[PDB]
Amino acid sequence: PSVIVVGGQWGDEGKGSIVAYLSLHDEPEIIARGGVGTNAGHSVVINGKKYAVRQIPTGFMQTKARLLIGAGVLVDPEVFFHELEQLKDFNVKDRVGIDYRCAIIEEKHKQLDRTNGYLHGKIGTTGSGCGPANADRVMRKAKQAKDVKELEPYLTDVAQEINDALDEGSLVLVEGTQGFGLSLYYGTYPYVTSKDVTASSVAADVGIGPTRVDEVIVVFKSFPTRVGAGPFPTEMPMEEADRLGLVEYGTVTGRRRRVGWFDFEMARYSARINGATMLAVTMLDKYDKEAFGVTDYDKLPRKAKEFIEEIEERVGVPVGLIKTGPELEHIIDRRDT
Amino acid sequence: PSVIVVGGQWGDEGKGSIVAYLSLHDEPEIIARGGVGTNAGHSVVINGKKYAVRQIPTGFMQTKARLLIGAGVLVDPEVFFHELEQLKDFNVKDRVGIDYRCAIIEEKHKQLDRTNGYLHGKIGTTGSGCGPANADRVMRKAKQAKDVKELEPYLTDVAQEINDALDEGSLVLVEGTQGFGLSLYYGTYPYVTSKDVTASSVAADVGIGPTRVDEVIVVFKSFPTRVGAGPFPTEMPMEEADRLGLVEYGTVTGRRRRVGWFDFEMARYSARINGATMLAVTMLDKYDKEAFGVTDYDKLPRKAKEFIEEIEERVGVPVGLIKTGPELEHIIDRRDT
Ligand SMILES: Nc1nc2c(ncn2[C@@H]2O[C@H](COP(=O)(O)OP(=O)(O)OP(=O)(O)O)[C@@H](O)[C@H]2O)c(=O)[nH]1
Ligand SMILES: Nc1nc2c(ncn2[C@@H]2O[C@H](COP(=O)(O)OP(=O)(O)OP(=O)(O)O)[C@@H](O)[C@H]2O)c(=O)[nH]1
Ligand SMILES: O=c1[nH]cnc2c1ncn2[C@@H]1O[C@H](COP(=O)(O)O)[C@@H](O)[C@H]1O
Ligand SMILES: O=c1[nH]cnc2c1ncn2[C@@H]1O[C@H](COP(=O)(O)O)[C@@H](O)[C@H]1O
Ligand SMILES: O=CN(O)CC(=O)O
Ligand SMILES: O=CN(O)CC(=O)O
Ligand SMILES: [Mg+2]
Ligand SMILES: [Mg+2]
Repeated sequence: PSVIVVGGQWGDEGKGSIVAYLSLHDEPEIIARGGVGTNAGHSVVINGKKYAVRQIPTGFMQTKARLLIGAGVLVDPEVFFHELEQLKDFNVKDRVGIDYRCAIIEEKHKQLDRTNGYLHGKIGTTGSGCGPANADRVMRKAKQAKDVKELEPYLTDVAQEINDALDEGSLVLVEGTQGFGLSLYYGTYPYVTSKDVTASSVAADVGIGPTRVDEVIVVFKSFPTRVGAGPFPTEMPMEEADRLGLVEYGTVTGRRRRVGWFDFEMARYSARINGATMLAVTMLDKYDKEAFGVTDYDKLPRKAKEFIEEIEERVGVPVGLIKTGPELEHIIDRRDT
Repeated sequence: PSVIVVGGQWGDEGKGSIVAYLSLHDEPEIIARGGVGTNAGHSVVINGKKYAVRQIPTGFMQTKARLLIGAGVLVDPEVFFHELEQLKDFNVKDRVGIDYRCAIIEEKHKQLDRTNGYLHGKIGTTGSGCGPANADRVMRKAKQAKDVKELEPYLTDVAQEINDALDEGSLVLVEGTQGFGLSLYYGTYPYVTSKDVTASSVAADVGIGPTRVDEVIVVFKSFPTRVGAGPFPTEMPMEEADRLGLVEYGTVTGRRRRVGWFDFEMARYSARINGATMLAVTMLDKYDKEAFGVTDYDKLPRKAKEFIEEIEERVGVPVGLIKTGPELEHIIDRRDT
């Protein structure tokens, strides 16, 4: 089958941790990244050890899953190589593949992203250079992965590989970056990322026609977060975030998250435009601590269950995945309901 | 259901003429149009009168239908108002709706697109300003349709309208621009347009999840064409294009189209990444003159049928629409197979 994982809020909803579980649990042949580039920080906890990737998909754990990066994604050579080293224990380097049509993040781009009054001060961007690079790509002057000789051993056709796999019945897992709220089209412009992030865009990033997409999982966290500036309707004061212990720092910039309550009307909208078939809710332990570690649905505390059900009815999409903690095992899998 | 129409070559495959037929024939409630923007020239012949639109979707013909422009599309106010005027007898002004999140083409964009040595001289672009506009949008500096007061009476939520329609069971027809060969990701970079053009991107442009897309029509012409520079594998000398009477001029720029022989390998690739369910072939009358006007498959000349069948086997997708001339009636509809 086909599964696409996207964010339903402003990113950082726990997409990495979910692609993580699905990789190990469902054993996909191919696990691919779509999204923008390296502006994303996806974290996963593996038996007490927290990892964080930006370029390589969050599934390296699967020593038997081909790891791919779609043509629509930006590639930062420095970051890609650092993560080859950072994940050597998983033999990532032998299982990885960069589409030869990917655009390249150069140091001129990182610079611009890090210095300019508008992207750095006002928006304010990540500094990954993803913004200015796509601008160069739109202007068709940026270079492609084909033109970087240090990347030649890893060059491939991700679009072909993925489609070739789908023909033989193999399972393909696709990872998107950010969340619906950061969509260049449907997000809170101009406080967004440099590209649409919805499931349709992610499919185009890896090279999959919309008809070939079987499942679309949209990830939500119990308390939505925003890094950087921009409107946040259900935003809470920072004093409350502490009290409820909702303090988190960026995985790339290291800046505080801005925390808020679950926006249901936004959730319904985000889920529907994505064409969500299944919802996934994370950090339920942060909504109610008594739900920590729980792996069966009906052993959830009651205050936790009325949250999942309130979501399921005000969004109109079943929740088939509930994460109850940082660890892999901290997950409820209601794929049979 | 849902049908998305996209190009399989380098644009100008007759997408307009096909969205045309489908609008009148199948009577869709909505007829959104994706693509990049106004850089597209879509022509249709209505009972001897040839029309050409850039902003308003082909399908204005259908007076019962709602005409929409997805948020992912660029909007040129001048062109939009000119085409409201160019098409009054169809009363487009009342049935049209622009997504309030569309980015705006300003004259600063147009000038740079027409003058700059790289975009104008090497590529060379259309001059619609779609390139620089998207660059300004990626940089999140562009204006949105909400911010243009002259556009307020036509502002709407295309994503909502389309999805609301798909819930009532209504038919939604979606029009894309260009062709696969001009895709920013998978086309002939840098000789491409400023955005991915495949069906998944087109779906994201209007606000439709990949799971909500029922049918994907990829349009091919008997002899592929290229406007502007860039690689063209099966390109013929211009002497042969006149010899075969294959001379066509740009709908927008009036530039003469480079002509070539049917590229079968590029068609299978283009069709497959698009996730094509159905093929549509136009200008069969240009491949064999004896096929002109034929509206039934049974009566096509032999040389005509071995072309359609050679396509069907070397591309691996059934051809359910065969256009045999400029007029609406000049069509073979094998959608029942
Ligand atoms: N307490 C708790 N933490 C979780 C749970 N699920 C995931 N996390 C952690 O929450 C953190 C936030 O997620 P991110 O690191 O931003 O990963 P992401 O959602 O892929 O981020 P983006 O790529 O920017 O979209 C991660 O470090 C996870 O380890 C959970 O159920 N409970
Ligand atoms: N002779 C003949 N002409 C056709 C046929 N189908 C379409 N045409 C004409 O061919 C021309 C070329 O198409 P375009 O005007 O570029 O429309 P398009 O394919 O939507 O162009 P793009 O928007 O750039 O993708 C149109 O003016 C049509 O009127 C056909 O079957 N036979
Ligand atoms: O993965 C991420 N998680 C949360 N926000 C992000 C992430 N990546 C980019 N953003 C936001 O997107 C905007 C611009 O980022 P950029 O253009 O990708 O560099 C800023 O508001 C960032 O905070
Ligand atoms: O609709 C069209 N038909 C054929 N080629 C197009 C069309 N629109 C843009 N192009 C091509 O796309 C390139 C750049 O156009 P732009 O989208 O205006 O920047 C040039 O090669 C153009 O000829
Ligand atoms: O995931 C990325 N962030 O949360 C922003 C940052 O790294 O600062
Ligand atoms: O369809 C548009 N073109 O063929 C380019 C032009 O109009 O010049
Ligand atoms: Mg993150
Ligand atoms: Mg055209």
